[PDB]
Amino acid sequence: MNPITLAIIYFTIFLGPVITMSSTNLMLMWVGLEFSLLAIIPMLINKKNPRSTEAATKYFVTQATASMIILLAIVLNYKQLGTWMFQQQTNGLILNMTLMALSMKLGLAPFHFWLPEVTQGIPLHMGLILLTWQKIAPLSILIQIYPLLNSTIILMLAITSIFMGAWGGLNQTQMRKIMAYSSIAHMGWMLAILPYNPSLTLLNLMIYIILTAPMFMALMLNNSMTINSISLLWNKTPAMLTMISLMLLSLGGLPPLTGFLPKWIIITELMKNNCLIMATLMAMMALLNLFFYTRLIYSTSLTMFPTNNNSKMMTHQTKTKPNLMFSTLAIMSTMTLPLAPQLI
Amino acid sequence: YPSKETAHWKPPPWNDVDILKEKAVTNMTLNFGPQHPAAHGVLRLVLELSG
Amino acid sequence: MPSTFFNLTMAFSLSLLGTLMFRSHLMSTLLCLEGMVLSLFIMTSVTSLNSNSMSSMPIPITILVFAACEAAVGLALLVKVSNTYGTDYVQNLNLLQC
Amino acid sequence: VKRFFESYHEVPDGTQCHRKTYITTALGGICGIIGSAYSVSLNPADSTLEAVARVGRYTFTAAAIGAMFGLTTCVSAQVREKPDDPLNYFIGGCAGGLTLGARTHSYGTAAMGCVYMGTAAALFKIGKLEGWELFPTPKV
Amino acid sequence: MMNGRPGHEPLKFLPDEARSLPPPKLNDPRLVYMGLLGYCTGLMDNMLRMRPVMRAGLHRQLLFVTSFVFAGYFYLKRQNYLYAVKDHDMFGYIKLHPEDFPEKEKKTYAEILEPFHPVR
Amino acid sequence: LRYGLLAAILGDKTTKKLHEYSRVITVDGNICSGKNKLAKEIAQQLGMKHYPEAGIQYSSTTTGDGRPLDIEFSGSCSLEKFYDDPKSNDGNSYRLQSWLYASRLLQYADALEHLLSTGQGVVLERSIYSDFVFLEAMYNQGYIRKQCVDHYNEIKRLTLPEYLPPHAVIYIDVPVPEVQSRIQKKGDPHEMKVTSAYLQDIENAYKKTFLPKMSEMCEVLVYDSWEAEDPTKVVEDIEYLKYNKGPWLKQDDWTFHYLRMLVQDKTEVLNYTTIPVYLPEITIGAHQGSRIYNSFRELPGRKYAPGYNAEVGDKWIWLK
Amino acid sequence: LDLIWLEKTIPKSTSTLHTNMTTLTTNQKGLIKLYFMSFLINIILIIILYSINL
Amino acid sequence: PFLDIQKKLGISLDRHFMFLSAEQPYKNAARCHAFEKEWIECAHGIGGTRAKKECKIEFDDFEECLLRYKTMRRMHDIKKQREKLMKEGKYTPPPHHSGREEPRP
Amino acid sequence: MNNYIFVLSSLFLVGCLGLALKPSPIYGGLGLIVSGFVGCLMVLGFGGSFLGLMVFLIYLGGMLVVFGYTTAMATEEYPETWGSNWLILGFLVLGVIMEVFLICVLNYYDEVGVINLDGLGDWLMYEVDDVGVMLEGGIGVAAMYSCATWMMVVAGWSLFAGIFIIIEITR
Ligand SMILES: Nc1ncnc2c1ncn2[C@@H]1O[C@H](COP(=O)(O)OP(=O)(O)OP(=O)(O)O)[C@@H](O)[C@H]1O
Repeated sequence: MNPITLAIIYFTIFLGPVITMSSTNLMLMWVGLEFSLLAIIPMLINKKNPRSTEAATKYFVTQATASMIILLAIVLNYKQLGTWMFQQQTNGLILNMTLMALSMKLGLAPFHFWLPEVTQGIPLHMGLILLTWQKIAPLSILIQIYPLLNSTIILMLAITSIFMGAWGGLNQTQMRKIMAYSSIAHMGWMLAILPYNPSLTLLNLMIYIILTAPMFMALMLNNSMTINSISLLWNKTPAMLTMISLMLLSLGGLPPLTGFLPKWIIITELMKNNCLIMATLMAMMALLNLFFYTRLIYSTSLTMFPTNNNSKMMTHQTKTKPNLMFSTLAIMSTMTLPLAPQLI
Repeated sequence: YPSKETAHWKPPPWNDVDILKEKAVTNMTLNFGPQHPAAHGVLRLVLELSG
Repeated sequence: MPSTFFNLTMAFSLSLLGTLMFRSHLMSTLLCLEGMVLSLFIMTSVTSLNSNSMSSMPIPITILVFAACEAAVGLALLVKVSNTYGTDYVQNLNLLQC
Repeated sequence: VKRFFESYHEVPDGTQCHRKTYITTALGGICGIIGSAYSVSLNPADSTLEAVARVGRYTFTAAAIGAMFGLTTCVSAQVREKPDDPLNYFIGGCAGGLTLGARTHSYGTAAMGCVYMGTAAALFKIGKLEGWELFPTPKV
Repeated sequence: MMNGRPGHEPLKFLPDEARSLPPPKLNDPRLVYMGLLGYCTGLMDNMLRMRPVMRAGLHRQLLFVTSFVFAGYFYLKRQNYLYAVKDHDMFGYIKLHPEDFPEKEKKTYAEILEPFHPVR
Repeated sequence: LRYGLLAAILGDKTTKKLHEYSRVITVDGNICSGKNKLAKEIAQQLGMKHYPEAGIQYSSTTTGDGRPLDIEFSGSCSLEKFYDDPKSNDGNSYRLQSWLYASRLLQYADALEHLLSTGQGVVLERSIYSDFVFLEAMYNQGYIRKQCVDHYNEIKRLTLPEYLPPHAVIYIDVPVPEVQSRIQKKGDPHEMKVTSAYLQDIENAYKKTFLPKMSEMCEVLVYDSWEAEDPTKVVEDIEYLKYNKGPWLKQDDWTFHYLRMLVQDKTEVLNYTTIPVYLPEITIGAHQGSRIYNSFRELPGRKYAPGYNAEVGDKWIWLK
Repeated sequence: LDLIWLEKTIPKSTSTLHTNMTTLTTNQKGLIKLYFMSFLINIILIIILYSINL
Repeated sequence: PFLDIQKKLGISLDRHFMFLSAEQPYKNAARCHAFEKEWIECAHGIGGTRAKKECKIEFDDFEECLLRYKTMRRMHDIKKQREKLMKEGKYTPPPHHSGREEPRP
Repeated sequence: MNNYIFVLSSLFLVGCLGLALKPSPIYGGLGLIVSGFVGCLMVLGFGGSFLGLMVFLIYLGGMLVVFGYTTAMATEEYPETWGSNWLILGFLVLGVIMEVFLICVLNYYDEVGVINLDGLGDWLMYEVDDVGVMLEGGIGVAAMYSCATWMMVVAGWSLFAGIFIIIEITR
């Protein structure tokens, strides 16, 4: 690509969600979602291979139908009330159709079958964007209408996302799919609590971003896309094992790391409203979500694997890849539990 | 975990570039035939077209 | 008005059912998206003209704009699919599972 | 109709064995139809007849689960008169698991489903008895 | 949930109401913890780029520490203002609706009778 | 400053540097044909810089002290041992072959980095586009098994398309008895004990595979020994070439930018050589690999980045 | 008990259950047709749930 | 919204054509302007849960001005009864309903 | 001339149905053109001229490119029109039958509120301003240049960036 094209496309990606936030009109929110859709595709398809073409096609076709369903909901609301804002006393069918379309946009189960494929079929960057910057505005729509939502199917979609993300990421050798299933489970955790104190949704979102972005950078630093490729890290970049370990053990919520904070306070604010046993199920399947992280950091850190003879050139040569924000994002994660009242 | 269905799943490449069965360049074959006025009455002129 | 709005809603539902239920081809799916766009346009415009809300009349034009942009990029990806596989069919996009 | 499945609780266990029975059987058949839809859409068969056979197998299986569950529950409430006792639901869940192991020829699945369904059904009765609310409304 | 609070100015970091709150000490334990976070961040950035630790980037480490503390001070001032707003609204609400929070007074252990459960 | 999009916009483009002899040129042939003598004189006459052939010790010479390292750091292979024992169970053969492929890859990368940055043309010999010759020689004999050839061809499939071919190749041929005579007159006991079948397989692989498929993209200049001598004739033939029929015609400033950024990072270059295809002849095991890594980081000049080493003499390390 | 049955009941039953559900769950074929059919099933079930609950 | 930038800057990019009773191009009232105005002025200062029960009369009036169901049902009942009478031989319409009147102006 | 709008709506429904059955993009785009013409006609029936004419123009311009592409990419040796499949023909006929039957049903389950066949043509226009000027559509759409100058900016940027997006996808 050329600089003017990159400026245009990245500015459009920045303005998609930024339009979706600073917009009372739901039509302009839809416009922002379409901006994100339209501008992400040139970078999913920048390498021009069959995997990239398939990923971009699946993304486009899955997101356009959800956009059209959200537009159906908006048009029905305008017909009902003569207003471009979801008031109260709308129709539950409208609100549920909106919620299902947004679930298809995010990747929540049972609308999840497209995210691992697409994340596999693209570079390490544009998986980061796809999993972090594209989850925000769809979440903004829900955040703005959290009292209107059905507490039933919001939780069914959550629970299904947790179960399917854990059971998907359990058996994936490819890391681009493990991060996608992690995204699915974390979005389940968010959307479970979204009708209850929606600030915790944004908390879990920021935690998830601050974990995943360093992880995708770690995979970038040697173009790692497989367990057997991240296992050859004690020979190439052996100073990253510590942070990778602590961040994976944060993603799988464990106490002293800040990745247990979202699950903990989410279970708290659910137990305040008698969502006891659903919270128990989610907390218990988060362990199955943690199992493959444990296996992963075994494979790379604790039982260092066989290496190759050609990996010694890598030892001779030098690197410049860590961007000075890897350390910051990995250290604000894994170490910011005592600041939890300053987070909530 | 090899199921009965996933036994045939060969792993992917490393650069995310698959080796494909290269399709044939099956161009369109036209008869710029003798009846054609640009032809002088008696010219067949088979030709292959990519459009 | 209520009758034609019901019928437009059912038409959108049919186009949605279509674009969900795939066949071998893809451009048929894109055409179902175009039909959904058309039905939503008509519903919005009919509402604006019924309620005499001229301030909302800029909304269907924006719908058409962004929808034809969607069709444009879908058609670009269609070009790419053809260049790769040569046959436009959807059942060939089955190598990401591995 | 939601009233038809809420009528499971208008009279206690040990009463109206047939009503509860094919209520639960209809419920199991519904869930089996859902499972068949997901198993035919994803992972289809080599032919529509094979697909319909799959659907019937799943559906009548789940119907057998529900039938034996409801029968065993209202029986073990009729016998040993104790409707407010989740052990009846446990025994019924074990009968369900054993039927799952019959239709799917495996003793491991039989005992697995027995334990799991029994604990689940006992927890269900404890919820119905103590006032637990899955899918609660936001109150704080 | 307090975004609909009256007088809530939008996208305002520190309202003048927060200026009546006592600020941190600047010796606060979580602020020096953030300084420790910044120090460890500099050390990790050195370890990742194959540089000497505790010896290489003494301007980078100082910069990290300053950034962390200089952000944590104001973020903590904001969070204290927010918790104060919470408590203020809560006390005002119990003052407004006393009937829902009745002035309860409890009995002594002489008048009430809790059951005895022998261990044996 | 490090090069990037910012410097490109600021105006350190590539097409503003190429004039006429901004050309990659590779001199190929069999074991003893006069490629060093030819390439050095070509570089003298045209203004290019001669890159010698990329043996085992290239990553050692282009890094650090510029000295050779112990045989366990810059590989674990030996060419002498390959000659005096080629069918060893210890897979010295393919270890050597893959190490030399990687070294030729890094050679080509540094060559392009000099070309695309300075515009100066670059001379080479026996590049990555002709390193399979010795592999097919090994495989026609029993020196390696087929799985190693699959590994080699996979890594070539991953690495080769990302780089541009040479504008021209200069293949000088000698009959097999003549190269064997020049070897026996060269004075090396390890090269003397080589079969004529190895050299004939080399010649056949060259003339059958390397010449045509590179003639589809380059200007072949097949010469013989008595034309390998008199190198001024080769230079005079080079100067009056019409450098057509290549992918270099469809390269603008931004193709050059992304290639030059791919080449700026040597780990981005060598990533597809470190792949986890677990061959017994390439694997090293955790204990040996850790021992080697610690001994390597326990060397002078190593253990940290280049400028950050007070054990050498670097200074201002506490303000970098 | 120790080596076979307490291993069969508590840990290995869990392992078999979760890996079996993993297999029958994630063994998909990357076809948009099947995924979108499933999405249709989900839409249908949710509008049915709404129609019943109300 | 989520990021109330427009209030932070005072601008109104899109929050001046949210509802019907908002500044049509030439001052032509959208129908139910009065009802929507009344509902919006009753539901101000209040937020949501309380306006959903303290301004329900006005919302009902607006919902009946816009979707206009009770008038449909009323005229349907009238026409049904009229058809019944005319089929029973009881009712005949007057001159100014079969198309024979003295037009007013 | 009161069932005009119900006729047009039902024809739009049938067009979108035959569209959803997904024959070749030729006949599919023909259905699109028919349905867009019908949509233009009903929008006119509700008092809207410019919006309908623009629907027809834009969809014609799109379906032209769709023909061009489907002759290049989405073509078979046997394009499989509607009648080629007894199954698709049966689904089409069943859809029309279910249209008729469901409309007859909704004409019974409720007196009025969903579908009103006895009262039809009485509820189309809803408080016209019998004296008026500068009242048509076109004024509202021209408010994109005044009182709605955000829609114009955002759509213009959409198209501008779409150009670059298309160039890069096709590159
Ligand atoms: N890829 C390779 N595989 C196996 N052996 C190689 C490879 N590359 C070089 N060698 C060995 O290294 C030696 C290189 O000799 P080379 O052909 O470079 O001679 P030269 O330096 O060009 O001078 P002259 O051609 O005059 O001998 C040969 O003996 C050859 O066997």
